[PDB]
Amino acid sequence: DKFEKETRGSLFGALVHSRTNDMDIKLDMPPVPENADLSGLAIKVPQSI
Amino acid sequence: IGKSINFLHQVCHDQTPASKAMAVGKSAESPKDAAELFTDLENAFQTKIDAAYFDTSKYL
Amino acid sequence: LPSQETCLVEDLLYILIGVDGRYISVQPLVGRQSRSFSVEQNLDSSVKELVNRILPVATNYSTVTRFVEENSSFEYGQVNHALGAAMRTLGKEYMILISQLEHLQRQGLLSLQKLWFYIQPTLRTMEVLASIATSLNKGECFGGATLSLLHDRTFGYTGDSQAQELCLYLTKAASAPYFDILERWIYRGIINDPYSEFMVEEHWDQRYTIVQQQIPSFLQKVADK
Amino acid sequence: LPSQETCLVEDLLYILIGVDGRYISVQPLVGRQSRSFSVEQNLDSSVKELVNRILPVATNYSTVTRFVEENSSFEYGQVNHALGAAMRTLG
Amino acid sequence: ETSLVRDLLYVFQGIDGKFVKMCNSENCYKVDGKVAVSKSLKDITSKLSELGWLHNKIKKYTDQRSLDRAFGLVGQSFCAALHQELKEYYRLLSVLHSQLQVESSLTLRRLLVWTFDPKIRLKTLAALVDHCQGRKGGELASAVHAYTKTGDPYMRSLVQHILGLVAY
Repeated sequence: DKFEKETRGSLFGALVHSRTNDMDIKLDMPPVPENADLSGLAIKVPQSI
Repeated sequence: IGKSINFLHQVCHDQTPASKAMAVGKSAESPKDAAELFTDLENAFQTKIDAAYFDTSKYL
Repeated sequence: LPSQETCLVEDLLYILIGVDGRYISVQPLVGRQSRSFSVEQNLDSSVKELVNRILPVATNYSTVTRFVEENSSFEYGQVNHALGAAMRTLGKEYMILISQLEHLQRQGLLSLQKLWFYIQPTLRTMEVLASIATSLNKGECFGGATLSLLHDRTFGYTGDSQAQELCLYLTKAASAPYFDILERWIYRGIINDPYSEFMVEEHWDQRYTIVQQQIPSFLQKVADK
Repeated sequence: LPSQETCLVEDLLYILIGVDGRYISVQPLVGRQSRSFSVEQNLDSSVKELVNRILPVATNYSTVTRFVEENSSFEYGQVNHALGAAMRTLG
Repeated sequence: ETSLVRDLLYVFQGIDGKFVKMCNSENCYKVDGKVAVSKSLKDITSKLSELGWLHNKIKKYTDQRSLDRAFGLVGQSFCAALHQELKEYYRLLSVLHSQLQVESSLTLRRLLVWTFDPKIRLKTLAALVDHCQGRKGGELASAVHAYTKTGDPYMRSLVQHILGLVAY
């Protein structure tokens, strides 16, 4: 059940923005950061806690 | 363990070895595997077959 | 004529993700490391040099992705397959600022010099992943000796914050397999993997075959232990 | 193209309880034991995915018809008439 | 452009769409006789090509069983797995139509990558079935376990769900 809820929520991993059981949510990436225009950017790095 | 249950069928009984606590176990197991994520047990599965093994061998 | 200047900007972003152009032609080479891309020449000598300046930056990514997304998938399942799948995971998050960049387009609002200034920190970031891809292909390292190069690398480099952060992260997710088979060997006493990763390779008082070619990534004193 | 798309949705809802559609022709083969459906010549080329809704309602009626035939006429109170009532509750 | 966006929904939903690909094998490549189009559409057709092909590989095994009582056991608990990860292949297909029909609405590089995480999930599931066409018990239980010996916990979990259900 944990696998199903997690999978169903993440829309097969195609949502990396939050988990929700919604099939009518628009898939949007966050707008360009504040300081991007100053610092450029580099790749984002995630964590485990 | 499957050979030994057949030797008390040459003694003829419908008894699950010794106690009826072996019988409760079948009922407990079927929900416990069903409720899980999709995962089967198998490091714990070999642990209660010891407790089944010593039971049906001394009893036979 | 000024439209051809934005058209070369949009064409570059497909080179950048490592696929075929719209007017920038792709050479075939096998074992390629830098395949030549022939640009559409432009009529003013200054906008064409700018696209040649960004051009190794798109090339060096596209190559080091193309073979680690497949070479890893061929592997037997050692720690380096866990490493090599983790580069593909990291290549997911690369594609988010590029997919957001084209989101800002529906007319020209970018230039070539803004493209390079946006990826300027990220070009040091991909090329320190290029040197991992290069060594592991030269040796064709087995799983004990990958981690032995890789250890020293995330602890012999400093040059960018977000770069050291990743090369720790992904070596720590390749060391985590290795550490777990250590715990199965130092607590239970079993040793099971497709291909052995340790010095010990079981079967007088001989019971082991020992080598110094697959020793732990850390100094040889812990390997004796 | 979207106008035909919402149409074949609508028309499917009428078909689904094992009843006559609008542009979907149903003909009983042997006494309502089998019924072949004939989808309209579509102006989109989702024709293969239309037939992947045909086979769900294909296997629909041949449950329903069989058991309304069992429990009303065969007169076996034991099981047949009783289970026909059960499957009617799942209907 | 946008016609191809409604077209790419249909080999995911089944097989074929707007312009026929003429094969349920090999790789499910665009056939439409349009080459005076740009070559980068062509590169997105070759991504799509192994998306639609990897979908039609999952249909073959559960439809070759065409539910039979002979090996009613273990063969069909694996098909129930194949049905549960199909349903989800359709579930990201539906948030992609909800983007299409709004009451960007056209694809980008976003979904171009998004699709490939299901490809590598469904590839894990292609690798479990190419190994064993057999329906015989304990032969499928030795088939899916040889993919749980491998490195990387990412697909290991995916094969644990199947090995837990093959075992059930």
